[PDB]
Amino acid sequence: QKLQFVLRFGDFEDVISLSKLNVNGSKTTLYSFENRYYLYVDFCNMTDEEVENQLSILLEYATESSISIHRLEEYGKLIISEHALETIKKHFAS
Amino acid sequence: QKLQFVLRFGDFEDVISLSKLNVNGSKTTLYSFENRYYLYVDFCNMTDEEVENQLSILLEYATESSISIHRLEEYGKLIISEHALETIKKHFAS
Amino acid sequence: FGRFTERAQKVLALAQEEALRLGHNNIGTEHILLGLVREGEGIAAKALQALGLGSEKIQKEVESLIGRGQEMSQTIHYTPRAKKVIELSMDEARKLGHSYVGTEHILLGLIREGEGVAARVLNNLGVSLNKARQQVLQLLGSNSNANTPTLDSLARDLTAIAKEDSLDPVIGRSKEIQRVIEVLSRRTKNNPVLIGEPGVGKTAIAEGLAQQIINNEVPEILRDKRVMTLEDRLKKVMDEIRQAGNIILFIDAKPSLARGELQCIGATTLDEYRKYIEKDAALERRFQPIQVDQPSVDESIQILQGLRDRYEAHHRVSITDDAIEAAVKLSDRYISDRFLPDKAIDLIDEAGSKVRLRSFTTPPNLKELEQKLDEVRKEKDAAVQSQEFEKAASLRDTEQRLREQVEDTKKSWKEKQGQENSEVTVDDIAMVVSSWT
Amino acid sequence: FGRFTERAQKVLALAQEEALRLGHNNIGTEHILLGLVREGEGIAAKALQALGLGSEKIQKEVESLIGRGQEMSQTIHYTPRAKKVIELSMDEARKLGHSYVGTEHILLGLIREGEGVAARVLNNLGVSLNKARQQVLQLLGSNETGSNSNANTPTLDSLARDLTAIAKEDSLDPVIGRSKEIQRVIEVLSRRTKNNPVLIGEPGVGKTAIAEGLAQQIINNEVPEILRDKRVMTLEDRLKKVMDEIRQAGNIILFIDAKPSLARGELQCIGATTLDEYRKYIEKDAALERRFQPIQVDQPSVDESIQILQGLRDRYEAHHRVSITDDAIEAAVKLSDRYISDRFLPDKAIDLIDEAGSKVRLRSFTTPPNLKELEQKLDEVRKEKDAAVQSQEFEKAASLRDTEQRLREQVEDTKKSWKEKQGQENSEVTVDDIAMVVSSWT
Repeated sequence: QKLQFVLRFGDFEDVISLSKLNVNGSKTTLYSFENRYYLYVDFCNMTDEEVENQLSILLEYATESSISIHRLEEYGKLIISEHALETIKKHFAS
Repeated sequence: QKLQFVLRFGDFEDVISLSKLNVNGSKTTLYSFENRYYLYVDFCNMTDEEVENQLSILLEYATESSISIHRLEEYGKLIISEHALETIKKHFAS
Repeated sequence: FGRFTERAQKVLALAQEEALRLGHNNIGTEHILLGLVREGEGIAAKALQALGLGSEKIQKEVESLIGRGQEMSQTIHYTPRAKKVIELSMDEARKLGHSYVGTEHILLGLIREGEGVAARVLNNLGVSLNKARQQVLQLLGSNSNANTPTLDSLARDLTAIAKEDSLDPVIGRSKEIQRVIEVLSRRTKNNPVLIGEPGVGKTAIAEGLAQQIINNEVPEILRDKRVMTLEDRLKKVMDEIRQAGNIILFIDAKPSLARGELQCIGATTLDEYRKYIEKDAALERRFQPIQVDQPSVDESIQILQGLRDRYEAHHRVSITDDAIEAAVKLSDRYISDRFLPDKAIDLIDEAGSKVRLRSFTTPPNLKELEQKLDEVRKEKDAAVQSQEFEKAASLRDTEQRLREQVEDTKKSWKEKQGQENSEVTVDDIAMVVSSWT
Repeated sequence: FGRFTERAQKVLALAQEEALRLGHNNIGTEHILLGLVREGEGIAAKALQALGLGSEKIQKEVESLIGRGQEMSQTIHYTPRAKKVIELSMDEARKLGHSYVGTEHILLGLIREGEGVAARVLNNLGVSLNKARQQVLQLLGSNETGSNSNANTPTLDSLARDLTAIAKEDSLDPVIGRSKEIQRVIEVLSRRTKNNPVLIGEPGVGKTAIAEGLAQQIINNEVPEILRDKRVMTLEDRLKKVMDEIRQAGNIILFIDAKPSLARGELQCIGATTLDEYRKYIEKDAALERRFQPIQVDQPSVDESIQILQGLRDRYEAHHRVSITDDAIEAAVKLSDRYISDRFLPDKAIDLIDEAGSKVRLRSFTTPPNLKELEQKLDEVRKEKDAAVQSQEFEKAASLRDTEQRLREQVEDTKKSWKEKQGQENSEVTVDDIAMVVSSWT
């Protein structure tokens, strides 16, 4: 089962919101593309049950884009690497 | 595997360009027909790998015509025999 | 995002109660779910009690996936997911004729948009998604010889249909009705053709016979007789009749012909009928006419009040009586190129919206803040992709000051519902007309 | 041969970097291939890393088939093959909605024209041609640009341009009004009697414009809670199929200009049909005079016209000369209301504009001075050169070819001297252009 996903938020504030929680053993990176912001999640080693779980939360705040992840790595716009959630929580939660 | 081919060049200068290289163990003869120039290549003894190879290069400069080679030998227009490449290199590369 | 039951509204605000009781900052689908099982009395609440999902079992899974608790509570808002979930319950009720959303529909609406935290609470509490939509369902529900064929829809049975006590008034055209019956007895010019300027009244005359045969005074053999209404199903059903004949047909718009039985009441215009008898002469024979005088002015009035209740559907009427008096009288002499019952009704409608319309209009010189606001967000975006966070977060803390700003003059526009919500009197009616004359 | 990504353009020039690094004189498909794997970061670059094809493995096969190295480098050009390979990547991207070419497409474009040196490197590196087009593919995909909701499927499918949608991402023009016109629609639409509206006027006033009006206002947001949460849309074997897949979804309003299962379902319309054509439908009657119901579309106030133009001015910059000039627009419009005089006051205008909205981009492209004659000359030459070359007459061509390009560069130099006919006219506009258009209409 796959352990890396790419999600699209409609408006940026949706991302801040997500940030205000716990990323947890979750490397994550954030792109800007077609004016909408995509976010790329990478779970290292988790039980499938544990991931289908976690991913649930994420999509309270996003949807999952059919977007080829390498389209971003090439033709996107990087904004924050590896610790993408973590950084937004810094500059935005209060 | 066959060891003799007939290629058509769109414009003559395409042939000059091909000339500026190495023919190599390659007898070659050049016809004029339907305003386009056909070129007839004849490898004496080469490994199949060695010929599929060489022929690659040629088709950077031509395409391979479905043309019955004897149609040329009869109804074509001879321009240079046997050492067709070799001769154009003389009168044209500088 | 509209109006639901108390039970809905309470359950929703109740999500917020739970928003904070754990300290989170956005209320997602997980809180809407706590909301439902925690008002413990909604159909939604009831269902969960079925699957084996008390508040106890649930909140334990949820805290086991989020927990405290930034008391931030900086005036919170929804998850985009849950905003979808709300948009959905509205539809999970269109899909049920339920004129208003409530505890169930919201539970319905959650399953539908299964991607989210609620959904996982349950696929975790060993409760697949469909076993759940079921439980809600099993707590809501519904509301004859040749009729078999006929009884498509095509073409609904005026008679038994209004035998079920289920019928209203109905105001006539009381002597319009009875002339439908001198004809619908004869043996001469037998089948009556209903000519009058279109409408309304017209459909109401046949809803008459219906009312008359049933309760009950009528004569020259006419009891247990239905009045029925409205190509690859054509003369098909029509044979269930050449084999049993308790039936008048009510037409709207053709003649597959008096090949025998076929009792029908004619929907046609002053002239449209002359588009039958000229080619002749089933007309001067079978079919035979009668006119719809425009219903009595006073009768006209007490016709609306009956459907007053039913347009209350747009918010203002019922009432005012003083409001209808208008509609009707204006029409009879002041243009004055229709029929005295149809016109009035139309007028209401102009206003039967034109008021919820004027109700949801736009605030003062408060346009230019929108324009300001716009570029700030914009200015915000550009910098975040440049990052430049602070140099923007500035700009977010700043866009948002303007947000709650404009609201308190748009939510300050339920200050504008009052100045017309359910206000009704001629005031609104006649200005309508300044145009039509 | 156009414009691609950096990644593209870099990979391409990078072929040349390789052109010379080995001393060859024409950059063939083999160098474009080196170009791709050596910029090591393009999607193209990435793919090759998959098949097991680093720069190491490749260049070894290639040098094992060409090697040094006439440093000639006499200002080199392409192989005709590779020039084909480039023409191709442009098409291998038309075929993907990719508005611009890039590293992948060029790799795509190579496989397609498999006859050539690259292709053999791989059929030599035990990498059949299709295993390769695959690898690139499995690194691109769909979009899902639309966010949603179930029933929309059968529907949003057909057909037929979801106006609420185009009004969601705000990717929608103003448009002016006929602002009091948009309102009269919502009465006729908030009812129960005359449920469905129908606009009649010359056709003309781009009636269709008023409709985009709802999209915007039903969204944000001035409209009865009686209509929030709905959708505007437009437009044979696909019969009752999708229409069944809609009555089963009440949140829908529709647009026509031309059927009637009327009133049946929540099947709710907005109609655009001629002054008279409607005469020819309530004439049908009387579900007509009933359900559907009309409002008069105005030939916009003349000034209003002007504003519509500008709003889509910035959008007719497509044909190369606008924005501007205002002073010119006013004419497009103004002359039409009073001078001929056979349409609606907003279609007329834009038509004048478009008559001119290529016309001048054209006076740009005309043939140079009577130097139509040069080319005429240069012809007779090739022949002598050519036909002579068939006779040979060799050095009788050498100077003959040379006599030729003497000509050619002279030609192209005065053929591109008409970039001046561009700086004179291109991006012009003023009035005089129009008034021409006008007099050439009477």
